[PDB]
Amino acid sequence: LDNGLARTPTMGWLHWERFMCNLDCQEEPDSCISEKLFMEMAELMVSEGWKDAGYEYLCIDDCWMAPQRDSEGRLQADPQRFPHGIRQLANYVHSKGLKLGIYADVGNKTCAGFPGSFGYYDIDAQTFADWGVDLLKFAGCYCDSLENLADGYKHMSLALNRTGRSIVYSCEWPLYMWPFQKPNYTEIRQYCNHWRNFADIDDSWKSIKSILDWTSFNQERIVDVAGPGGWNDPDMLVIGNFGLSWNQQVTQMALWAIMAAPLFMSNDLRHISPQAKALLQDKDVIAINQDPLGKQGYQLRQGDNFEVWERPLSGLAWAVAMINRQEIGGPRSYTIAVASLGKGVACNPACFITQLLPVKRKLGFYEWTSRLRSHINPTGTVLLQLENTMQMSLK
Amino acid sequence: LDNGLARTPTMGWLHWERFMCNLDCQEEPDSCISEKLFMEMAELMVSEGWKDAGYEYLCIDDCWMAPQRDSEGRLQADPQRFPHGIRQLANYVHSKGLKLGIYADVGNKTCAGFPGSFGYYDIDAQTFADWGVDLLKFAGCYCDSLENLADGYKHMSLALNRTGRSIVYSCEWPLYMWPFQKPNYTEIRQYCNHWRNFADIDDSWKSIKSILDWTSFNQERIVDVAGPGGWNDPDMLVIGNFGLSWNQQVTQMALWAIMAAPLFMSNDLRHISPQAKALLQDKDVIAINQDPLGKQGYQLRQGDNFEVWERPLSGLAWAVAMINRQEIGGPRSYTIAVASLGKGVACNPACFITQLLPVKRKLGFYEWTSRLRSHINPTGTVLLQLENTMQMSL
Ligand SMILES: *[C@@H]1O[C@H](CO)[C@@H](O[C@@H]2O[C@H](CO)[C@@H](O[C@@H]3O[C@H](CO)[C@@H](O)[C@H](O[C@H]4O[C@H](CO)[C@@H](O)[C@H](O)[C@@H]4O)[C@@H]3O)[C@H](O)[C@H]2NC(C)=O)[C@H](O)[C@H]1NC(C)=O
Ligand SMILES: *[C@@H]1O[C@H](CO)[C@@H](O[C@@H]2O[C@H](CO)[C@@H](O[C@@H]3O[C@H](CO)[C@@H](O)[C@H](O[C@H]4O[C@H](CO)[C@@H](O)[C@H](O)[C@@H]4O)[C@@H]3O)[C@H](O)[C@H]2NC(C)=O)[C@H](O)[C@H]1NC(C)=O
Ligand SMILES: *[C@@H]1O[C@H](CO)[C@@H](O[C@@H]2O[C@H](CO)[C@@H](O)[C@H](O)[C@H]2NC(C)=O)[C@H](O)[C@H]1NC(C)=O
Ligand SMILES: OC[C@H]1O[C@H](OC[C@H]2O[C@H](O)[C@H](O)[C@@H](O)[C@@H]2O)[C@H](O)[C@@H](O)[C@H]1O
Ligand SMILES: OC[C@H]1O[C@H](OC[C@H]2O[C@H](O)[C@H](O)[C@@H](O)[C@@H]2O)[C@H](O)[C@@H](O)[C@H]1O
Ligand SMILES: *[C@@H]1O[C@H](CO)[C@@H](O)[C@H](O)[C@H]1NC(C)=O
Ligand SMILES: *[C@@H]1O[C@H](CO)[C@@H](O)[C@H](O)[C@H]1NC(C)=O
Ligand SMILES: *[C@@H]1O[C@H](CO)[C@@H](O)[C@H](O)[C@H]1NC(C)=O
Repeated sequence: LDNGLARTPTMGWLHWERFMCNLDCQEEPDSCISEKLFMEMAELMVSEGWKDAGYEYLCIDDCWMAPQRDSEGRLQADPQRFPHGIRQLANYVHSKGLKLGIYADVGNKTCAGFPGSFGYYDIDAQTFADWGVDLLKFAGCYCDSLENLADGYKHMSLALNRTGRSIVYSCEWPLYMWPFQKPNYTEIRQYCNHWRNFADIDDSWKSIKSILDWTSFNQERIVDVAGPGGWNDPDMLVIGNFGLSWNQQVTQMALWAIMAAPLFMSNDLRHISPQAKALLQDKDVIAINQDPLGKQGYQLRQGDNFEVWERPLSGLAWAVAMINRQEIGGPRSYTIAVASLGKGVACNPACFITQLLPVKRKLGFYEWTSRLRSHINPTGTVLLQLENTMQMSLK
Repeated sequence: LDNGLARTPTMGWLHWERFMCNLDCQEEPDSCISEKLFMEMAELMVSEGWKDAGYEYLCIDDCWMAPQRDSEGRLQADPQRFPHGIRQLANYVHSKGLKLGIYADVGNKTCAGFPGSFGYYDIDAQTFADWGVDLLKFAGCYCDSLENLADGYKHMSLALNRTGRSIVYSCEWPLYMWPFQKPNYTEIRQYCNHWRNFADIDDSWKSIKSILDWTSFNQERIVDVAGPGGWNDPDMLVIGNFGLSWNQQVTQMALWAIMAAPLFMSNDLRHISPQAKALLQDKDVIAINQDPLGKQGYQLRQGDNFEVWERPLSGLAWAVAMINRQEIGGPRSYTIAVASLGKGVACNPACFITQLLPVKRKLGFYEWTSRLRSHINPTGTVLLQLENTMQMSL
């Protein structure tokens, strides 16, 4: 979407995976979907270095709305969970140097059953803009046809544009066309800053594998369409929660960087381990994700339960991820000819290789004809950055 | 099996899940299947308190033997990787106060392709006993018929007995019987100290779930057959490796205790986190697994992506495990009437409840009519011990 936004993948925090649709503030006030939850996350995004690392969008997902629209046909924030309203929340978030995301649905209801935006696109867009909303995640539940789906996504895009406010537009458009209708990504990209292609992530390694396998399976269709202003969205980072081993967390962080994915954490910033914090704030890995060239990576090869992915970067550099998909045994040796990497230009005549994950380590100079040996933990990933030696010497 | 062994579930260490069939001592000397690997694990089993916690059997799995039998038809320790032989290794292990486990296969080959024991049951049994072997894991690969399968497991059982040496007998009989017909567990119990029922575990939450779901689905067939001398074997503990979140590791430890499972760790004792060590060595959880009554637990109820399991213990006590199977969101509250637990006798007229996992905490006294509320992490388990107040006052 040509709105000057998402020139690199959007980074922030989104409540959904970790907090879901918890409406019980009586029994669980510290985990219910409430203004207090978001104000606390906003404070910690500043104080715990998240904003500094690049995470700037504090985003509300489903279940913020009151059951009905007001007498002027406007969406309402829930009166008891958001008693001070969205505007005051937006002001609070802005005072921290952060941006606010909100959620709506193209159909008659949100996925959780609250008011949908169909028939109210213009009113809702103007409502969000006036509040100072900076991002909209627009979901595709409760839509009677694919024609109405597409039209609704386009209408809301134009309506947001007409407000004159810069608002990141995140769409679930192509997801709802799966598996029989092939999305027109040229069209989707014209209207959206990012788009969900695949089913919801959850707190499991199985879901991460499924997203990676569906991405690589469809990579010819989707990789080249991504770029500054329009990204493939493989869903939230779930690092720091309950269902992932350390190696699986490393794999998600590495691969979301390779995929030029928007980076929306869904976790509890009040209760997150130092290790998970350090991984999510990894300066070098975020720099790969945020690479200005904005070319999405891809799976180069797979076999013997190993996967090699790579991403072209600015300065003729490359990021390379090697995944051990064998879920038994110990750290497993993997050897690759560097000549196979980066279309055969990355290490011609030579490259300098730095390992970034699971630990940072300068590996040295590798000539065009040489081989690279790594040991990779089961379900883990080794992430490397390759610099072509001619680029290095030249200023 | 009535050999006086495995009166409580066997505890030890087994190489397979972590080290597999690594034969490359040239490129990977620290992880190849070699005498040095087992000697190092033996030292650490003592020095790091594993033996003291109850882990006493140091077990060799597949890929210890040479490609061929010797001219006397004996299995041979691989000459490059076990140059000093198994006898010397057994002597070394015994000197540490530990017991040695070894591996063979009922069919023509082991699963990795090494010589199988078919046609050699007596020779192999005598070979093992002479060496000082204390446990045999007997796998079911490359067996052409169900008759040869059953007869082979029976033959080896009797052959080990005939040596006069006490040897724990671990069988894959029901597992290899399953793809064809329901096993006869009465017969299996007669011949085996423990038996593998289900597919191999690996370093994944997926495999743990599959084992639990298979066990709970088939619990009517298998729970009551287990007891002192003969246990259901849901495979190795994989805590301390690569593929499990902390919550998933807690779940495995808790449920292997509920299930009265043999506890064979498969991990690298040279490189194990303090957290994983403390869980695997948890004295209260091990005491549940090792409960002298030896009655296997079971799934009590299931629904709303929660599972409740319980195990009767000696002295009118109960272990209760609550699993959160919802793999999204946060810690989820689960409430149960205590009158539903322990067939309604656990907390009549009251019980004292202590949480053991994920952290140890006394919860208090609960009347028969009361409800217990717990918050459980996604893929995690809360493990409780219930003590009846009648028993406490006595
Ligand atoms: C509503 O829709 C309209 C029409 O699509 C949209 O107008 C577009 O806005 C973008 C972004 O502001 C314009 O793109 C800019 O064009 C100018 C002149 O060519 C450039 O100088 C800009 O360069 C930026 O990006 C560079 C890197 O690529 C940076 O180095 C530099 O610093 C600049 O930031 C940029 O390319 C685009 O021209 C218009 N399109 C048209 C046809 O008018 C408008 O923004 C939308 N409004 C809202 C509120 O959404
Ligand atoms: C080869 O197979 C034979 C026959 O299957 C097997 O002989 C059996 O050994 C067991 C265990 O030693 C015997 O059971 C014991 O019998 C004695 C005497 O009657 C009892 O004292 C024991 O009672 C309990 O008390 C012990 C407390 O110290 C406990 O340790 C024990 O587990 C009991 O709870 C016990 O019942 C059994 O009598 C024989 N069976 C026959 C038919 O002789 C033999 O052990 C096998 N040999 C090898 C080397 O494996
Ligand atoms: C996918 O959508 C794009 C954009 O709507 C289509 O490309 C346009 O095609 C129309 C004619 O139908 C032309 O007027 C425009 O010039 C095209 N725009 C661009 C930017 O290419 C494209 O035809 C669609 N692809 C398919 C196969 O349906
Ligand atoms: O309600 C917010 C939710 O909306 C979308 O997901 C809808 C449903 O998708 C799957 O069926 C999933 O199993 C359910 O949990 C969920 O209700 C959206 O894709 C999500 O990201 C989220 O915003
Ligand atoms: O070779 C030792 C091994 O033997 C048995 O497992 C054989 C194979 O079973 C499955 O196909 C599995 O996927 C493989 O990893 C495995 O090699 C036995 O059940 C194992 O415990 C182990 O002893
Ligand atoms: C919403 O419901 C109305 C009335 O049933 C229907 O006409 C309309 O097409 C629906 N909108 C969508 C996008 O499903
Ligand atoms: C082993 O192979 C021989 C020769 O093919 C065969 O007679 C025998 O039945 C096999 N044994 C088993 C148990 O598979
Ligand atoms: C199991 O085998 C035993 C022989 O040890 C036999 O007595 C028994 O009838 C079998 N069980 C059933 C119910 O088929």
